[PDB]
Amino acid sequence: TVRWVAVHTLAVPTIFFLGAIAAMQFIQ
Amino acid sequence: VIHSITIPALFIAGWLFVSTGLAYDVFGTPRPDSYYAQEQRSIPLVTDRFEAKQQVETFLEQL
Amino acid sequence: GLPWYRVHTVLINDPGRLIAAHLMHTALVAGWAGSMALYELATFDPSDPVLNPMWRQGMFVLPFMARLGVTGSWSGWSITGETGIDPGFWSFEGVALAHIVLSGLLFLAACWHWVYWDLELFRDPRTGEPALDLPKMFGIHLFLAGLLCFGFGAFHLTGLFGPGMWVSDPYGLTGSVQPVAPEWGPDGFNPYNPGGVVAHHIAAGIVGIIAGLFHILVRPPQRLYKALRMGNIETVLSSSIAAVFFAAFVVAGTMWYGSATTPIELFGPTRYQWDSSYFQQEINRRVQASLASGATLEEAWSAIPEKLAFYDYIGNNPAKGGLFRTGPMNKGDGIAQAWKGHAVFRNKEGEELFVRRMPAFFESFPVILTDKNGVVKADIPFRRAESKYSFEQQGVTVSFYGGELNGQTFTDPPTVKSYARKAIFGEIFEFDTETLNSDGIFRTSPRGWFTFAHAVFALLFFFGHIWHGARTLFRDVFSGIDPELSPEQVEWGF
Amino acid sequence: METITYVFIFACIIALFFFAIFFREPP
Amino acid sequence: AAAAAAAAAAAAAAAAAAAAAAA
Amino acid sequence: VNQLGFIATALFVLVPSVFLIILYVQTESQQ
Amino acid sequence: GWFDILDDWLKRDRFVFVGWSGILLFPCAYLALGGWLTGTTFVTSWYTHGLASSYLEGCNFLTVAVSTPANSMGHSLLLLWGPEAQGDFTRWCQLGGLWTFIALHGAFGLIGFMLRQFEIARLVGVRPYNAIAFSAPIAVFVSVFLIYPLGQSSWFFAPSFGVAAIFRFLLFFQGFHNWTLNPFHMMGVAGVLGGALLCAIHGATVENTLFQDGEGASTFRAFNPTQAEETYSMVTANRFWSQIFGIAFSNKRWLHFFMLFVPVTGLWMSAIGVVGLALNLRSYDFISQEIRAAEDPEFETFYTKNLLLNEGIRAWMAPQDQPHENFVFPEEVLPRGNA
Amino acid sequence: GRLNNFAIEPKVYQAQPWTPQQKVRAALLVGGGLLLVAGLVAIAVGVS
Amino acid sequence: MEPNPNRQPVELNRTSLYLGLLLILVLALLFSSYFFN
Amino acid sequence: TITPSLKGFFIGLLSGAVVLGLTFAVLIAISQIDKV
Amino acid sequence: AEIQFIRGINEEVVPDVRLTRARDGSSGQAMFYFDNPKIVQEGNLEVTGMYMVDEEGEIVTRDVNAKFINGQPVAIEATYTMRSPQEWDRFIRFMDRYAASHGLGFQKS
Amino acid sequence: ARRTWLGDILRPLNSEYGKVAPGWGTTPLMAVFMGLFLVFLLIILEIYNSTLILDGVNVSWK
Ligand code: CLA
Ligand code: CLA
Ligand code: CLA
Ligand code: CLA
Ligand SMILES: CCCCCCCCCCCCCCCC(=O)O[C@H](COC(=O)CCCCCCCCCCCC)CO[C@@H]1O[C@@H](CO)[C@H](O)[C@H](O)[C@@H]1O
Ligand SMILES: CCCCCCCCCCCCCCCC(=O)O[C@H](COC(=O)CCCCCCCCCCCC)CO[C@@H]1O[C@@H](CO)[C@H](O)[C@H](O)[C@@H]1O
Ligand SMILES: CC1=C(/C=C/C(C)=C/C=C/C(C)=C/C=C/C=C(C)/C=C/C=C(C)/C=C/C2=C(C)CCCC2(C)C)C(C)(C)CCC1
Ligand SMILES: CC1=C(/C=C/C(C)=C/C=C/C(C)=C/C=C/C=C(C)/C=C/C=C(C)/C=C/C2=C(C)CCCC2(C)C)C(C)(C)CCC1
Ligand SMILES: CCCCCCCCCCCCO[C@@H]1O[C@H](CO)[C@@H](O[C@H]2O[C@H](CO)[C@@H](O)[C@H](O)[C@H]2O)[C@H](O)[C@H]1O
Ligand SMILES: [Fe+2]
Repeated sequence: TVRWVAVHTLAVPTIFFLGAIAAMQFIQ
Repeated sequence: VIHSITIPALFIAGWLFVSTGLAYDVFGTPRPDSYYAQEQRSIPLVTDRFEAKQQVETFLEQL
Repeated sequence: GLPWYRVHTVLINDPGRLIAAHLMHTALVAGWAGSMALYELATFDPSDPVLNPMWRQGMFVLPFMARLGVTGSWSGWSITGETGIDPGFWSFEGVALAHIVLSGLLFLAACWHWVYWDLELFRDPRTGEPALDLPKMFGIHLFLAGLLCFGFGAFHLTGLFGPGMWVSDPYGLTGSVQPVAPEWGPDGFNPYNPGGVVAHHIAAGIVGIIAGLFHILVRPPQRLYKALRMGNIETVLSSSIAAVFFAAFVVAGTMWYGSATTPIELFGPTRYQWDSSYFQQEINRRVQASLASGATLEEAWSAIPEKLAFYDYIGNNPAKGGLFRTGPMNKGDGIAQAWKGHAVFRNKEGEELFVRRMPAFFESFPVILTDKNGVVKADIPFRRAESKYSFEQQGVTVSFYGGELNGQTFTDPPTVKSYARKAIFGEIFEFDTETLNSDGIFRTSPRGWFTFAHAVFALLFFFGHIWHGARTLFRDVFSGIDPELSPEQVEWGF
Repeated sequence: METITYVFIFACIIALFFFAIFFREPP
Repeated sequence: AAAAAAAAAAAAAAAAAAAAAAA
Repeated sequence: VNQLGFIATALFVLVPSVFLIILYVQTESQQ
Repeated sequence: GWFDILDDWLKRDRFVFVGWSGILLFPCAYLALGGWLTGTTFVTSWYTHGLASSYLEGCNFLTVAVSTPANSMGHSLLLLWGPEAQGDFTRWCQLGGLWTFIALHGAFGLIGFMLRQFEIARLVGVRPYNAIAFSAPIAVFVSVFLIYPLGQSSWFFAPSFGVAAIFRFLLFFQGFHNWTLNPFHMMGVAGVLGGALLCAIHGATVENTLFQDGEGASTFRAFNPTQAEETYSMVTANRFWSQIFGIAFSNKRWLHFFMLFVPVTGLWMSAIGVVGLALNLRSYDFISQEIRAAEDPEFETFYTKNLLLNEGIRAWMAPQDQPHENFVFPEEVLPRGNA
Repeated sequence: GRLNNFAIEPKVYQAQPWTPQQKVRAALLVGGGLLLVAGLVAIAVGVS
Repeated sequence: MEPNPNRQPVELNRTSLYLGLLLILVLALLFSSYFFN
Repeated sequence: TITPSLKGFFIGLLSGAVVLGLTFAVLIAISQIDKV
Repeated sequence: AEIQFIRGINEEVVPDVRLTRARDGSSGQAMFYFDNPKIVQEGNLEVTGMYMVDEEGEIVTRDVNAKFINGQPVAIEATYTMRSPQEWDRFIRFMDRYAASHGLGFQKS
Repeated sequence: ARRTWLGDILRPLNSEYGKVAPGWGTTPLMAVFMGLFLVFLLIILEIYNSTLILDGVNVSWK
């Protein structure tokens, strides 16, 4: 309802994608 | 003001997406052992338009 | 005081001199149409419609006359090529002189409207200012446009009072002007169905008449009158430039991809008929259906007409062109004369070889001869590269079935190299390089010039829409004077 | 005729540079 | 067969006048 | 080689320049 | 009750402005940027191009790309509910539908951003010259990413939304189109280079001919939409450049209209050139130069050397950049300079 | 110094409730147009 | 009677003349090669 | 008849209409709440 | 009965105003001329328009441009249009409430 | 001004110069008709693009 979506639509897949990218270095 | 409900559970949500091997199944990316088939050196390029989905799932039984 | 890019804006406040400028612009467009028709009537060769049609000669205005029904001229030929008919008055020359005398009449009316500019029709009786009733004007203009849309569709294209339109077969072999019936149903939205065009002008004429009567009787609401700035003449120009660049993008699309309104007997083949190998599959299907009925290769390949093989050549598709390669296609590679035949290549053991065809994205393509599987057997090396699969080590011959060369086998390797270099282009034709002084460099169709010119014009008219909508809605900051205050203002002091 | 068209356009450009630097419009 | 268009002119041409007058 | 390509270059030089020159010597007479 | 409450809520003052244009901009812009990030993180290019172009396949920032669809798709829109993928998100990510997702969303997000510029200028009450200057990247996006594949075979010949895929696109236009020889391209280069040159000279001379250097520097009240244009002297800069270059501005309005004018025109002319190159109507060759090359074989300019380099780019990049054609070029037909 | 030119818009006033004079002309518009379109679908049948 | 009071004059100063002549001359120098081919 | 393509077009039209109605319904409700 | 440039801060310099009216008593703005206001000196904030607060609401004038001499702002000239008599009487009411409290001439021509 | 014959015949049409309907008028009818035209334009584009294949509609030269 406020500008709190800026953290719920831009920080949540950012932290998810940095977790995916940090998992991606430990392959093979 | 302060917000520490769940930061690092999202990091494990991102880690278990790749490490378990779920992202290869969700986004359709082939596994690094699973590029080619066991006998042929061909690249499975989609040659049709309305048979393209059946072409990709026809290729994915060769693995 | 006005700059050079603002001199036409003196017609904003006077509806009669704007009529004079619009009448002059229309006199200019009709004079170009008559002049273009006369210049194309001068330099036309109607002596061979098989291998020298009007899309090969660079005729641009000729197909839009012949698409709606103008066949034949006063000199005694036809577009279909029967060399004697009586078309009446409505020849190519008849409609050219009609647009010439129409251009003269619109110039005389532009001169009258420029001299007698101040009428009672353009002023209000209360104030002294000139004012136009635009929300109404759109109703009378939409009623007239829908009336002429319904009249043109329901009477011309049905052939109830008129000729038809151009209708052809799927391969452009037998095509003339025939009356076509309107297609009600889902097949009318197929773009290659000519019945949908007729059904479209009947239906859209009825909807245009209904909506023109709607504006002639219903005033606009106050909210979008002040929002869309009606009463300004420039919002009309904004939204008209929007509709006209939408329409120019639509006609560039239906020109390039092809439809029932842009047939290949008038405008030429498309690049997607080469990219799918559209005529080669039909040529092969016709050869196989002749071969199934007890025929030789010569009798099967000799029954194929030269027009169907002329559609199977890379010099006819419009994506093999240049931007400054000017003029017709007959300046590009010469006037075609005859089909040589089907070049069949062997490999000294009897194995048939197939020349790899040139795709449109290449200005030059290497000659490569393959098998049925795709194994490269022979080729021509680049300039002086070590030739392992060369035409003399592999022993390549060439045989010509059908056409001009029937059953002639050529074995000497420069002639086989020359025929393979021509056989990367599709079917091989005999070209009169002289009498136009033709270069070897391919030119493009009227299809390509139409699509180029109106994609560029639609892109520039998008910027014209941005500039005019910004000038319309931001009038009070671009001028300095708010439009909703009366200009006869005094002062008070404080 | 082909070369001298290029040299004529280039020489008119240099003459425009001379008329633009020294015959400039006063404020 | 049936005179559909033949008599349609009368119902389509007379309508035009109605608009023109009331205009 | 174009014979009429030189006319295009001369018509491209002359026609807007004649417009600008007429506009300038016509604005110096009464601006 | 219905409409003016929503209109007064959207045009209200906030951290970010979200007008009527924000409802078109922010979902389209957010989904285009997010589709690019989830395509370069996870989505391969193996079934369309035959390449590995994601971080999941072990690529860096330079070699990831959300690649174009396959050539057999044509100019299909590739909707998720469409007849090609049929709701399958795996097959939609594999067939290249993320490219059409990002391209159509970038189109409607650019539409919404220029509507946002018109809306903010209609609020602040200024002339909307920023939305007229934003007509040039929109025309470049429409001529390159939309009109160029729609004039070509399919969506496959388009920029594939990466860094190295963009470099492949530049080499493809050099090899197959001779796009450096196009005059519309040359006006584009001259517009961009003159804009950067105008940017540096203007910054260098406003920072030099300041009214108060540092000695009696009474720091006056500065407003941001003047873009600090009170602080320097026009007369000192005109006196400098009339003696250095022999030509200089005397308007603060015509100088800044010139800075608006030069790279927007440059970018609009290169849009016209790429719209011509959609139909392969390029500026490849000079015809009398080809006739002079065919007349004597000891004639060589830099243009005829460039044509052999474009021939080399074409015949060596063509079996891998276009793998749907199945080009089998032997080593004997490939152009070498020692041949 | 450079001059410009813009459009003089007419004064915005709301539409009044009509009279017989304009009501009967709106009626002879609508009743003309309905039988006009009723003839046009008959011509649309007779050409199909 | 009234001669349509709207005929505002056209200005084109000398620096506009120089800029337009530079535009036309460098456009002809750019496109001359392609017109001559 | 109803094709798979036509039915998938219906799925896409209903999901677009939903998203377009849901965005304006959320914006209308949030604008009616914060009514100052 | 005040004039603000930055909502919260008030303008303590009385502006030179030149009211104008159409002959049909329908439209008419008011060219303001603030001669050396306090917003011109310091502040370092950002003006979002001329805010004219009152007791019957508020009148906003977005047309607000400042005049500079040799790098120094000296005068802020704003103009507000009316386009309707229901805002004209609101502006004359806000003017009577302002000229009662600060002292202004109203030398009608 | 000149009171010509066609100025007196074509006058009732240039007579209401700024006459507006009050309020919102027919804007919801215009909005649902614009939505119908958008769905129409979509159908026609997805028929030409062949991403909406119909029974008996073969989008080719046949
Ligand atoms: C929609 C417009 C249109 C189209 C598609 C065509 C198409 C065609 N015409 Mg027709 N024609 C037209 C309008 C058009 N014409 C007009 C207006 C005239 C009067 C001049 C003619 C007169 C004409 C003649 C006399 C002939 C043709 C012929 C032809 C054919 C060859 C065209 C060619 O070589 O172009 C070449 C096109 C170019 C080289 C592109 C020009 C690009 C310009 C110069 C770019 C300008 C850039 C600009 C200055 C930059 C400004 C920058 C600034 C803003 C900063 C082709 C079928 C030829 C033919 O075969 O007839 C039988 C022929 O002889 N035409
Ligand atoms: C129906 C289409 C149309 C119409 C009627 C207008 C009309 C107008 N324009 Mg708009 N405009 C349009 C489309 C149109 N424009 C398009 C497509 C663009 C982008 C190219 C523009 C970009 C534009 C700008 C940037 C400006 C206008 C301005 C104007 C006004 C003054 C024009 C003038 O005095 O030029 C005088 C023009 C000349 C003396 C010479 C122009 C010579 C050109 C560049 C080359 C020759 C063109 C050739 C003769 C025409 C063939 C055209 C055909 C191929 C399309 C006038 C209201 C001006 C304005 O708003 O004034 C307040 C203004 O600044 N227009
Ligand atoms: C960069 C794009 C752009 C921009 C910034 C503008 C800006 C403007 N337009 Mg133009 N316009 C455009 C493109 C644009 N327009 C296009 C492509 C058309 C269609 C031809 C129009 C048609 C048009 C008209 C007829 C009018 C304007 C007007 C205006 C002005 C007021 C705002 C408005 O009406 O917006 C219009 C809104 C938009 C452009 C947003 C459209 C968003 C659509 C509905 C999204 C559709 C999504 C789609 C269904 C998804 C499916 C995709 C499919 C491929 C699968 C302003 C100058 C008005 C004006 O000039 O007033 C003085 C005016 O009368 N516009
Ligand atoms: C049964 C009744 C009937 C029938 C059979 C038809 C049949 C047809 N109509 Mg018609 N129509 C009708 C009733 C009918 N209509 C009615 C009642 C109206 C309302 C007045 C219309 C209004 C209408 C329009 C507005 C159009 C048609 C078109 C068509 C054709 C569609 C095939 C085609 O080539 O599209 C090709 C065109 C498209 C597929 C539309 C493309 C839409 C674009 C993509 C929108 C965005 C454009 C924007 C500027 C951005 C482009 C960006 C780009 C540069 C990348 C076909 C002849 C189309 C036509 O004229 O084709 C030549 C067309 O544009 N009709
Ligand atoms: C009043 C101001 C005048 C200013 C002049 C400026 C001219 C600029 C354009 C010059 C064109 C080339 C001239 C040299 C070659 C020649 O002459 O081409 C001509 C075609 O031109 C033409 O058909 C002109 C029409 C071009 C329409 C094509 C679409 C343009 C869309 C606009 C896009 C804008 C970005 C005719 O072709 C010739 O004539 C042919 C026989 O008819 C022969 O093949 C010849 O070899 C030769 O090709
Ligand atoms: C061989 C290929 C060559 C290609 C061309 C290369 C030259 C390009 C130069 C720059 C272009 C113009 C940029 C400024 C625009 C402008 O507007 O400068 C104007 C002078 O313009 C002009 O006089 C146009 C003529 C340009 C002459 C360039 C001479 C360069 C000197 C070379 C020798 C150096 C020792 C003057 O400024 C303005 O002039 C008026 C414009 O309306 C107004 O009064 C303004 O307020 C303002 O004063
Ligand atoms: C008086 C009169 C008359 C006559 C008339 C006439 C004879 C007319 C003519 C007219 C004409 C004869 C016209 C013409 C026109 C033309 C035009 C109008 C053209 C234009 C062009 C253009 C516009 C172009 C452009 C361009 C160029 C330059 C090139 C390239 C491309 C472009 C596009 C860029 C008569 C006796 C009958 C009777 C009545 C009266
Ligand atoms: C496609 C699609 C979609 C969408 C989705 C989305 C929208 C997503 C999003 C996503 C996102 C939104 C993501 C994000 C991401 C982010 C990231 C990925 C980031 C990263 C970062 C980094 C990596 C950092 C770096 C750095 C720098 C910058 C410098 C310094 C150093 C460092 C390292 C720190 C949907 C499902 C709807 C539908 C279907 C389709
Ligand atoms: C400080 C700078 C000094 C620069 C010195 C040079 C400046 C002037 C150069 C102008 C170019 C004229 O150059 C002259 O052009 C003509 C073409 O018209 C050439 O002529 C050449 O082409 C013509 C075609 O027209 C042929 O008929 C001829 O056989 C061939 O020699 C001349 O060989 C050359 O002498
Ligand atoms: Fe600056």
